[PDB]
Amino acid sequence: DRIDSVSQLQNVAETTKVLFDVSKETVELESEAFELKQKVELAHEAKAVLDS
Amino acid sequence: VSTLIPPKVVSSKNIGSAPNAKRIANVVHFYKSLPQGPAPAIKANTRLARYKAKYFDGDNASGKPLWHFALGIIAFGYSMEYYFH
Amino acid sequence: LQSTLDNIQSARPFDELTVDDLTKIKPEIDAKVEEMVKKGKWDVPGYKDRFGNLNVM
Repeated sequence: DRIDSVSQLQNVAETTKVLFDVSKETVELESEAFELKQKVELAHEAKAVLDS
Repeated sequence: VSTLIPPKVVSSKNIGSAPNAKRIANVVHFYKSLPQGPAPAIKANTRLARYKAKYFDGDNASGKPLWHFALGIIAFGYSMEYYFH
Repeated sequence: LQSTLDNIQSARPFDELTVDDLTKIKPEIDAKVEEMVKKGKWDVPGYKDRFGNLNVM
């Protein structure tokens, strides 16, 4: 039974490193379009005033 | 708030689980155990070694030794009950 | 643990193991018998479950 328990995570821990790696960027890489959000909302009011 | 990391924390987790207590038990129970009936000491040589190999071994384990004991009394007819009380 | 499996498959003295060898393999087996007598736990349970008492009729 302990053969299976050890073999459950024989391949997991090293494959979780790239998992832990990429998950960090994919979470904390949302700032570039956050600034684009600032200019996208800047565009809407620019359209809004001229439409007004 | 961030990426949690409980995939790799068994280096200190493999001590408190119940199977680990059995794990450290039976592995010690295995290494020194004799492989294939080695060191059985089948050649018994102590005083009446011949008796140790015919009936005293236990393969027969029957009434022959008491039959031998009874015959010894029969052979002692003129030593205990005759010529004496 | 794989070596343990290879260890157990060809090292099974289920018919020729020595209890004194069990004393050698674990001093606890030796240790647990002395204080058993001194403390007064003369009766030993846990036998009739596996082997019957083998009472004559």
